[PDB]
Amino acid sequence: KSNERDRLKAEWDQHNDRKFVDSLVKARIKDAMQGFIINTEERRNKLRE
Amino acid sequence: SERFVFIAEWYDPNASLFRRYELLFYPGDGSVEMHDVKNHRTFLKRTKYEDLHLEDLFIGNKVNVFSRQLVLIDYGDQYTARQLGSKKEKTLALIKPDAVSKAGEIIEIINKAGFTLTKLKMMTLSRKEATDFHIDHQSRPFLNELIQFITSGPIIAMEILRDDAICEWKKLLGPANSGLARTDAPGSIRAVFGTDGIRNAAHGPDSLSCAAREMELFFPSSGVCGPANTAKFTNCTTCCIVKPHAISEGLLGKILMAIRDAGFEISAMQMFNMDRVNVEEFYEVYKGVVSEYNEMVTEMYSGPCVAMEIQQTNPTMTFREFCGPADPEIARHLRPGTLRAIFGKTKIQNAVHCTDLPEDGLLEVQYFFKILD
Amino acid sequence: QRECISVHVGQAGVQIGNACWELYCLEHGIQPDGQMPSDDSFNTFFSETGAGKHVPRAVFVDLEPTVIDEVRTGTYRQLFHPEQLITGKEDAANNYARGHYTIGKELIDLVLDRIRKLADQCTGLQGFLIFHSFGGGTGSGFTSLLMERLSVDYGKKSKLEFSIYPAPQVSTAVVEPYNSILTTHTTLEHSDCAFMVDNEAIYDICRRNLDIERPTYTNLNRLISQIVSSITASLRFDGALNVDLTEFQTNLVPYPRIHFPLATYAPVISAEKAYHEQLSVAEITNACFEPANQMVKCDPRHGKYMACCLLYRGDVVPKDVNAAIAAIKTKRSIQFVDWCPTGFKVGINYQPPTVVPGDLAKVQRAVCMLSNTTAIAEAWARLDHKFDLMYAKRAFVHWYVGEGMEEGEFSEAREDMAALEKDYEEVGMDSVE
Amino acid sequence: MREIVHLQAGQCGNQIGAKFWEVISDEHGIDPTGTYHGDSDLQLERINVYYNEATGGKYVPRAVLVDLEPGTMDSVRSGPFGQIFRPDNFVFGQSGAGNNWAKGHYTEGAELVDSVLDVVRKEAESCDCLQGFQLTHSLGGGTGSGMGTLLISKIREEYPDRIMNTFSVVPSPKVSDTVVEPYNATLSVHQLVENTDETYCIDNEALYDICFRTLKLTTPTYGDLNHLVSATMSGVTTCLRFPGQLNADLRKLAVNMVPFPRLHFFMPGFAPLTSRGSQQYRALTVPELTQQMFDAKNMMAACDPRHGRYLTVAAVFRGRMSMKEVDEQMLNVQNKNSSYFVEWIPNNVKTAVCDIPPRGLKMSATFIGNSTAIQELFKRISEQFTAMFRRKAFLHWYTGEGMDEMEFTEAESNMNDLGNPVVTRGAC
Amino acid sequence: MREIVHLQAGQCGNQIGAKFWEVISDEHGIDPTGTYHGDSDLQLERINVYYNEATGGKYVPRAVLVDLEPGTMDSVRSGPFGQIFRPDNFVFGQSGAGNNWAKGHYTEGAELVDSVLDVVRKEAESCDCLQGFQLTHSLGGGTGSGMGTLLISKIREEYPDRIMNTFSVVPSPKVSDTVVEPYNATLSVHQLVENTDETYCIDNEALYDICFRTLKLTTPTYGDLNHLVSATMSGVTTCLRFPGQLNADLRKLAVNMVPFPRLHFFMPGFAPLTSRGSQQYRALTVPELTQQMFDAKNMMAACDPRHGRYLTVAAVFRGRMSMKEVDEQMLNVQNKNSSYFVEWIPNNVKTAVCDIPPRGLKMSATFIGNSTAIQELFKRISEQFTAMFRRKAFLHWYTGEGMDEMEFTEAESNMNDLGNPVVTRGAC
Amino acid sequence: RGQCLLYNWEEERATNHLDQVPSMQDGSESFFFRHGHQGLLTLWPQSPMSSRTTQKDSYQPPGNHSQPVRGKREAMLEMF
Ligand SMILES: Nc1nc2c(ncn2[C@@H]2O[C@H](COP(=O)(O)OP(=O)(O)OP(=O)(O)O)[C@@H](O)[C@H]2O)c(=O)[nH]1
Ligand SMILES: Nc1nc2c(ncn2[C@@H]2O[C@H](COP(=O)(O)OP(=O)(O)O)[C@@H](O)[C@H]2O)c(=O)[nH]1
Ligand SMILES: Nc1nc2c(ncn2[C@@H]2O[C@H](COP(=O)(O)OP(=O)(O)O)[C@@H](O)[C@H]2O)c(=O)[nH]1
Repeated sequence: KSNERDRLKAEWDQHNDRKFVDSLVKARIKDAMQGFIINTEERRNKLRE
Repeated sequence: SERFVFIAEWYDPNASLFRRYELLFYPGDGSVEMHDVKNHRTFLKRTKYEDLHLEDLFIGNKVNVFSRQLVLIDYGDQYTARQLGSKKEKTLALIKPDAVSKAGEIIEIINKAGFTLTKLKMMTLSRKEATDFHIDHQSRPFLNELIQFITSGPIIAMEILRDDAICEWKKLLGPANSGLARTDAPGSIRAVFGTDGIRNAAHGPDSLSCAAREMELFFPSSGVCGPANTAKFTNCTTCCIVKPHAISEGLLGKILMAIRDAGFEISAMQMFNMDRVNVEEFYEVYKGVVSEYNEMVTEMYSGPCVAMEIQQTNPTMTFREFCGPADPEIARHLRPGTLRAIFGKTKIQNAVHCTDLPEDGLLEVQYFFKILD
Repeated sequence: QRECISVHVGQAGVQIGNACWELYCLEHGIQPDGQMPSDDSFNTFFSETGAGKHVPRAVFVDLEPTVIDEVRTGTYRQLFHPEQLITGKEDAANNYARGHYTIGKELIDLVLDRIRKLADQCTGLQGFLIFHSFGGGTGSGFTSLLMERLSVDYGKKSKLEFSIYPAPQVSTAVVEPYNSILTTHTTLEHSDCAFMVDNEAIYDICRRNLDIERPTYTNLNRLISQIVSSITASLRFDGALNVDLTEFQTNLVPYPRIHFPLATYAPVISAEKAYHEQLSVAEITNACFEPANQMVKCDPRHGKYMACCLLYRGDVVPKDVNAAIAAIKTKRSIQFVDWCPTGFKVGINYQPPTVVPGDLAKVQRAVCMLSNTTAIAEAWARLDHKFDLMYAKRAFVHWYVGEGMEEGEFSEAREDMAALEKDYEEVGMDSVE
Repeated sequence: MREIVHLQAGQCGNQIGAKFWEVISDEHGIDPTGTYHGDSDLQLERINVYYNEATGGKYVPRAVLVDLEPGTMDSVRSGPFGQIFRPDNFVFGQSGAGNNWAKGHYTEGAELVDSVLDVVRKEAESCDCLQGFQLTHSLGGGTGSGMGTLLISKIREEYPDRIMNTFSVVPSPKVSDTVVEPYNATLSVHQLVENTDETYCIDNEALYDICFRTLKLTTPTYGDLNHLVSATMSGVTTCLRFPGQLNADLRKLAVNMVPFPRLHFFMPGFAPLTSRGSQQYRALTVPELTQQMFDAKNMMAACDPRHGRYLTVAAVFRGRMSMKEVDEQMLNVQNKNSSYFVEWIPNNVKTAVCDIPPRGLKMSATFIGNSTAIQELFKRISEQFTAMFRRKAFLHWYTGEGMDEMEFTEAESNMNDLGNPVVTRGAC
Repeated sequence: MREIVHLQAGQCGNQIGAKFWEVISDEHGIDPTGTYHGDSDLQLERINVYYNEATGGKYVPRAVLVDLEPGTMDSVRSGPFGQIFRPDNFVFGQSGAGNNWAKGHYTEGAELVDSVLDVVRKEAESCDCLQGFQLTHSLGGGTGSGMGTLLISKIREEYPDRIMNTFSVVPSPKVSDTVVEPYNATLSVHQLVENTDETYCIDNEALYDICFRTLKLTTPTYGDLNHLVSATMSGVTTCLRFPGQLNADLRKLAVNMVPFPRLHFFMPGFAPLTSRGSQQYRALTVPELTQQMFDAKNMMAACDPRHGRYLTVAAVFRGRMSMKEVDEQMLNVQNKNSSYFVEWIPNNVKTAVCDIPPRGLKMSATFIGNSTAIQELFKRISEQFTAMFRRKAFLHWYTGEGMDEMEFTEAESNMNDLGNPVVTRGAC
Repeated sequence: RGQCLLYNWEEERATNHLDQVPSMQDGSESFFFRHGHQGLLTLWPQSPMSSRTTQKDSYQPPGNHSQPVRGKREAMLEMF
């Protein structure tokens, strides 16, 4: 009972500690690629002109 | 009667399994038949088709019929295996560090005999690779001369095929000694474009056993050898593409002719086999811009093509003016002197693709000469 | 975190289990070697050791060789733990006495030891998935021993059967009417919910929709592997609505005796017809109610639906699901019992179904329906009548009674199945009070 | 938003529909692999008239392809645009058609009807607002006659408020490709009169007349014969798919072309028809196009329009043109020959002009004429039936499969009862 | 390990052993010397079942060859795979039965029966889960008929849990082969009905028909007829050896066939049997396999099922095949020919599939069936004893040997106490 | 051989590549073929065994073997 709650609490926070880091990295990488999307969009506008 | 059978795959844009089919070309009158291997039924009954030619039928070649694009993987049956089997021979031809100026003539004289062209590199050979290349004459008093010539200028490596292509390319080579070729005068590549028997124009394997090790040394299977002699950052740089069309009918040496006679400095060549997702990145700035982006995509990946870097010279006229407009029929009347004016037809099947926007220049150069081997 | 332990009994259950674990490997990206080509969704069916060697959370148990040896000689040799696989040395041979009473004690201690070893390294045990047949001696009696022990040891847990129901017309045995009544009588008290599956119903499904007039048992087993993949996926992936094994057993089971639903699937299309079809959520829901996509040969029009669970997976619009439910709650070909107006339970997952190299198609939508209906009394009555006509003058009784099993359990199982057939009728009867 | 369900009954109807789907897939920009490559975004506005969408943007035809012998389905599948159709809609049958209306209406044909109506009903239910059905078939012969007319009867029974278009091939006076064309065609017309709304009659000798005198060809093929019909079929339903001014759908064509409910027999026509030798010297304008339509050599049934009064005429132009040209040119036609137009219907011509032309071409026009001259095409078959029926010949098959002398006489009597008003309204 | 002993006794039975062990050596790999020059690696695994092991790849067969006169013993040592049977497992005695069950079960046998038992134990123990012995005797005649029954008996006790299958040569119908055959074989029937678990009756006469009608062999040798029996002796144990879906252990072929205990006299039969000349034209497919199996001519025992019925039947279909077919063709047989099937036991079949075809084939099957018509067989044999005992014929020996007139009677009744059960249920 | 158009002529002409052969002093037919012939089996008694069981033919090690839906410039961008 007590060790039963403790074990899954431990596993809970253990994969929390890494899902934290790589989710934040994924969000920042999405921001970087949408910045590059803005770059190629103005690039296309120049090509159209 | 007298039918030709091949086995092919097609990647369907829906469900991702490779559809396995059976292609059948009739040379008596140009007709296509396809059978299905998975379920033994019919597929596209025997119908006339005046866009498929005999030279397109080759192993590993990339053939388009009814927008259902095929790639060939087997020789059908033993009959056409005999007909186009021991015929085809793979050979590695080498432009020397000399006659790189007249590279187009040599590409053209391979193109004359029907020697179909599959891989193309322009590399400055490394120090370590030279002694691998010099196995044919190892430990004889010619290593210093042959090293000093070979590891001096950029060489151009060549994969070639036709029947008994070994001895047919030796027949283009003529005598091995270029001085002997001049004294004999048989109309060989050294007899027209040589200097001497250590710097002639071209020499490679003498048999298939040596052709195997030449192939492995110069075109590796995972790839490390050619240092990709491009000089990517050279400011006045432009990347253009001799299209899979112009490669298929065979215009590469003549394009090299037309561009070097204007003083523009060719700095890098490579043939790369286009795939769809990779064509999207080189033509990334075109979707939405041109209302027929899809035909440009399928013309790019409808076959092998050579990327090349051109260095800007010949003042006033830039490469955009040397190639002129986009459509060859725009260019035929308006500015009637461009390479896109008269070296190519239609609009789908143009000769070259330029960098269009200026800044957008080192990008292409990098794509096909840095971020893609 | 959220794991369910799979047990697979008999030659049948082991081959279904091999299909299930192949499809689980292709879902979670597990290669047959055991490693992963480099998220935590794999911790429902595959465990984790250092220097990653993800090992299945199952046991394949069988009383005779060549079936488990087929698995360890095949292409999944390195993936399975050696003691995970259990081999006997003497075949049960279609006898419930040789499944329950004589050769079960030579392996039940080792099987329970391995179940304990698996359950020790399992923080959340959402239940056991029991794959077995109502046919052979192993899958008939060894399962009865298994539930008898698991009711004692893990009595608060959930047990979900995926039984191979006997063929109502063709069959492969004469003692299936014996084995079916005996294992139903023993496992009726100890089961929580049992989805039954008919082989010749899947033959009809394959010949009509999958267009394979030459189907094998691998083709047969891959579809039921996809059934359990649809059912045990919400505790693996995330989605719109989360559904669990306990939630299944408490939604599909009105009465303690009545725990016999029927499984069915949608897109059963064969990779040359799935792209000329709209394949909308409404029509993949409508394909489940037709009396031809059912996995058991039993007409729903000859009965009343008591509960249904619709499990949707893929690019699924829940409001399109809701409109489909509103459309199918109107027509009079489908009737409910008068005491279950809220009969539909929805579970949506955000994972489109995978395909193995084989027979099914790339589908971006799928739905598995678990419909508990009183029509299955008709299918019970056929093998009930078979049991009467078979027991009229004591055919094949000598093996069972001489192996050690008492004679009176035939009458006990007969009366229990008669009581179950009696139990279904007033539940199906409309209320008048 | 409108949809039309396509049906092909018989071999002839099957190749005509195959060339139809090729031609309109060319016009809408559909590849044989199901995806889209095209040049105009105006083509996708009404793609859900003939094509139902699927997963991944793979447009499939809303067509059902039925025959009593599985030797035309594999030919259609092995055509260039073969695997665009739904394989469940390939409703075949391992039997023999036997070119017999009895075996198409009361035998294996009627046994296969109960299965083909399932996919017809599915294609009807998978639409928001269906408008019409179109059926490609041939009277002369079986399947397209027997199963075709029985499909017309059952679909009219199930959907009584929707337009029924039928593109029907009638036997020629020059030859006969079988020997039982009158026997099939009379029982065909007897069902087709009190059922469908727009019969469009096509004749093979008229096709050869067009292909030799107008188009100047020396070896025309069945691709050519069905291609003219495919161009007509695309140009009838084009105000509904492509935009413009004075749009006209099929029911508006029906209400402006059918004065009396039985009188719905039409002779189609397509007239930007240029030979290769005359294409360079051509002077393509609306004053040319109207004269080419009203020239009585391009009419795709072997009936002479100078032998009877036009009841109603409809013209669907396609292209950027002026309604000055259109309206006043069609008026000068009506005034140039007024004895060949009826007086009990004044201003008896209908104009519908699309903006989008057929691909490659600039100004097209499709002609549909309700006229008296269908009386020749019908009386001819009537005396052919009297000649072949006074001696009871070729009849034991019908009497064995379940036909009756009384209903054969009923079919002939109904053919005469429609030969009556075409003379009555032509002689006032 | 489920190993299987192959007790074989009697000149006749021993010849059957030879060709049996050939089929097994062939379907496995054991060469006429021993070294396993086997090709695939699915055959060397389950060798235990029939083949043992010995330092040097040598796989001495776990067989027990017995006889009462060193005659065939030697003819086995030298001939086919002779030099493979252990020199010790060739137990033999100097005398001769003489076609008299007596010497076989009381005087002669007694001497050898004791020693033969020793060989068995030395071999048995070695097996892990000894699946169970299997004997090839010769009711019609001596030695086996007598010695065999005595062994079957004494060994049924020592180990009271091992299916003792017995492929026996029951006296043929017409042409006889021994005058004492009647009396002799009857004694065996008695002993067999209450000692053996499941026997399979074979008639040399029956196989002759199957050899000059289904195999069109001009001059059939006993060796040829022997191969057919050997093949059945292989098909019944296929699963216990090679892999396969739906395996079938010997105990199962019984548990799913033998209804009441006593009733255990079936009828064996191979399946893919076509002329050595018309084989290249054979369309081997489940349909044709089941046709040639549940037929009649292709049954290795004179007992036309048509004149009788069928309690339960099995079909060990070896070969990679689609069970849908197996299942359906099986049901077709049951449904169509219902009369030739009892109703008290529903589902009267035993689909069992392997995964390895008999070397040089694709599919194959072995029909085993409890035809209630095995009565006609025991009837002939009984209508012979009562045709003899009555006139105290050829009885002196038996009596003088040690048997008692009374004993003979017991058998007659026991026989008719089995020639009757198979009728009560065999008519319902 | 058969050499006569009495009964069994077709099978007398056939199988002489198998049956009609035994040296010169082997002795008749029944004295040398007393252990049987190469019947039952079709015509190929040295054919190799099948080892292509259903588990191995239906559970082969799978793979993608498809074109990569991953641009190279993407691959460098997300990797960097
Ligand atoms: N999907 C699938 N179903 C099977 C398979 N094998 C058997 N079945 C079904 O199961 C029934 C009998 O199989 P089992 O209960 O496993 O037989 P068993 O438990 O191994 O017992 P024994 O026959 O004595 O070996 C058959 O009627 C089939 O319907 C299989 O390999 N795959
Ligand atoms: N326009 C056109 N007409 C055709 C074609 N093929 C056949 N026909 C006509 O169809 C008539 C016979 O068709 P029919 O026998 O009824 O086909 P069925 O309905 O399948 O039996 C012939 O007289 C032909 O003139 C075609 O490809 N195009
Ligand atoms: N199938 C088969 N039957 C045989 C063979 N040899 C003998 N028989 C049968 O066995 C019967 C007599 O054998 P028997 O005298 O009992 O031999 P014994 O056991 O040594 O006394 C004959 O009727 C034969 O038909 C054989 O090699 N194969």
